Parts: sequence; C-alpha cells; structure tokens
Amino acid sequence: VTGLHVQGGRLLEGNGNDFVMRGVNHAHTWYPGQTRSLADIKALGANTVRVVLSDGHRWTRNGPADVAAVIDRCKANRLICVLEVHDTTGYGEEPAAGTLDHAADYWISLMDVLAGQEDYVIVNIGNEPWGNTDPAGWTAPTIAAVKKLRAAGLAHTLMIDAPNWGQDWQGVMRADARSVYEADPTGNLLFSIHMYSVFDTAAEIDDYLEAFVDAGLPLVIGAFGGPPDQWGDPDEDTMLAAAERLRLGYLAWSWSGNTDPVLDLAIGFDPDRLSGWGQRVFHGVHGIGETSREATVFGKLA
Ligand SMILES: OC[C@H]1O[C@@H](O[C@H]2[C@H](O)[C@H](O)[C@H](O[C@H]3[C@H](O)[C@H](O)[C@H](O[C@H]4[C@H](O)[C@H](O)[C@H](O[C@H]5[C@H](O)[C@H](O)[C@H](O[C@H]6[C@H](O)[C@H](O)[C@H](O[C@H]7[C@H](O)[C@H](O)[C@H](O)O[C@@H]7CO)O[C@@H]6CO)O[C@@H]5CO)O[C@@H]4CO)O[C@@H]3CO)O[C@@H]2CO)[C@@H](O)[C@@H](O)[C@@H]1O
Ligand SMILES: [Ca+2]
Ligand SMILES: [Ca+2]
Repeated sequence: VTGLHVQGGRLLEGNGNDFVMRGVNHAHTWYPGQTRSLADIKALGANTVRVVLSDGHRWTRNGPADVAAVIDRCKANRLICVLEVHDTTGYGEEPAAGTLDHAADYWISLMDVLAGQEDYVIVNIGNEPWGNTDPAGWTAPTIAAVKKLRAAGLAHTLMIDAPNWGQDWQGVMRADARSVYEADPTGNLLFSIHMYSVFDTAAEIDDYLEAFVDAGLPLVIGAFGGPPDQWGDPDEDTMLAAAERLRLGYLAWSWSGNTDPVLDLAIGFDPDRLSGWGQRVFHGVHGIGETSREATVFGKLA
C-alpha cells in the first residue's frame, strides 16, 4: 500500500498514518516570481499548500515542466501538495469559466509529471467549478470528470469542490456526495467545502461539517476566509475550532497577492508581515502553528 488514500472517512498516508491538512492556498499561476512562498509557508508551520494552477482556458496554462517544478519544490519544503485548476471558477455565471472536462484533459496531460508522486500530490479537479445558476447541474459533469480521470489511470487522491462558487449554499454537493464518491472506483476522493460569508454562524459551520462526518464521507475546508465581505462576516473562529474538533483538514485563502488584499495572510509576500487575518490563521487558537503536524512520509527532520 502506497500513496495518499482514503479509508474510514480519513485521509491516510501510504503508511496508514492519519493526515490532517493545516495549510494555505498560494496563487502560483499569477505569481511565478514568488518562488520563496512555499518555504515561507512551511516555516510558519503549514503541512500542506494548495497550489493555484491554470489549465489555460481563462488564464495562462501551467505546463508540465512548471508543474513538475512545483511538485518538487513542495517536496523540498516537506509540504503535501494540493494542485487545483482555477479556470473552472463560477461556471454558468462567470462568462470566462472553463469546464470540468477541459480541466480533466489538462490533468491527463500532466500524468507523466504526476507519476510517482501519489505520496505527495492530491488532484483538485477544478476550483469552485459552478456558480449560483442551476447548481444541480454540477453533479453530472463532476461525476463524469472523476470517471474520466480514473479511466485514464490517474491514481492520486482526488479532491472535489462544490457549486455555488464552492460554498454549496443550495446544498447540492452535500445532497449528492454519496453518488459522487461512488463514481470513484478507488474510493480515494475527498470533498472540499469553501467557507466564506455563507458560513457566518457557528451552527451553519458545525452542521455542514458534521453532515459529511456523520455520513462517513471525507471532507476538507479547501479554502476559507475570515474578514467580512459584501455578503457578510465569515465565522473563521468556528471554522478553525470545528475543524480541530472533528480533525478535518483546512487550507486558508490565501498567502498573498489578492487583487483586494483583504484576504492576504502575508502582506506583499513577506512572511514577517502578517495581516490580522494571517496572524489569526498562523498564530491564533486552533491555527496552523498550534495544530499542524508534518506529513510522516517526510520522516523525522535531522
Ligand atoms: O493584470 C496583470 C496582473 O495580473 C495579476 O494576476 C491577477 C489574475 O489575472 C486574476 O485577475 C486574479 O484574480 C483573483 C483574485 O486576485 C483573488 O485571488 C480571487 O480569489 C478568490 C478565490 O477563488 C476564493 O476561493 C474565493 O472565491 C470567491 C469568488 O471570487 C467570488 O467572490 C464568489 O462570490 C459568490 C459567493 O460565493 C456567494 O455564492 C454569493 O452568493 C450570494 C448570492 O449572490 C446572493 O446574494 C444570496 O442572497 O446570498 C448568497 C450567499 O452570500 O455570490 C457570490 C457571487 O456573486 O465567492 C467565491 C467563494 O465562494 O474568493 C477569493 C476572492 O475573490 O480569485 C481571482 C480570480 O478568480 O488576481 C491576480 C492578482 O491581481 C498578476 O499576475 C500581476 O503580476 C499582473 O501584473
Ligand atoms: Ca449564513
Ligand atoms: Ca470574520
């Protein structure tokens, strides 16, 4: 038995040890020059980074050599690597958005560089791959993309984002999760909820996470916020506490470089200059410094 995989609703390393993501998102595709971000993120205690890629539909395609380099750099910094295609974001509502099938073709094109990296790399098929229009339409192409990647021979653990821009507020991923999970013959599939202003009360967070846990289905919070936006105030204190209580993975949005800097954890990619949001995530109660454990595949650091 090798590779990251799912068993009993838990993400396990090849050696069977439970792995709970404690990390952040890094916007690699828009910031190719910010090479030190991965080392900086590791130094602040993260055990996982979610790396923003483009499949070229909307932004500039990250080619195989670039992706190979990203994977190697994650391994060099003793980080588990969640790769994700951002171009799918908001499909049906964002005009520029790409399809999950287009993302799937891109992943298949990367299989030579993904090969042998199942201990380190999780494939998040497409970011937030449906908007708020007809979110029930998300299920069929998500299932099709899962089946297509498995048919192509991809063995990595998969990660699945929800419609309603990843916040699933109409409950489609929650309702249809069992059918999506069953589309993966290997069972190595994670669901990912994104929590922004929909998740502005503790009960919304607890009930959502517990719905997956109580169903036996694996869930991570693959992107989440904290500072208020135009739709409300995300309750990040409950996100962090509930994720620790249930020992579910989380990945804060984002290291640095947002067009609106309100969600930058670090200001200007400087790890010593954390925003209030960055301080909360890295140094606060139930945060990364407190609760992140390195993946055991890397061994005991000298
Ligand atoms: O130009 C040269 C320059 O380029 C630079 O690169 C730039 C890139 O080209 C690109 O423009 C990039 O843009 C980024 C941006 O910087 C951010 O990083 C952004 O991060 C997102 C991320 O995806 C998060 O996961 C999350 O995603 C958000 C969406 O962004 C969006 O806000 C959406 O909103 C939903 C919401 O989720 C909810 O459903 C709500 O429902 C409402 C509903 O509308 C009703 O009101 C109802 O009553 O209530 C419900 C419930 O509230 O609807 C809204 C939609 O209307 O939410 C999702 C999460 O759910 O947020 C992050 C912040 O947005 O991604 C962008 C790309 O997608 O920026 C680059 C930097 O500028 C560099 O290369 C530079 O060097 C170069 O010079
Ligand atoms: Ca709410
Ligand atoms: Ca908040």
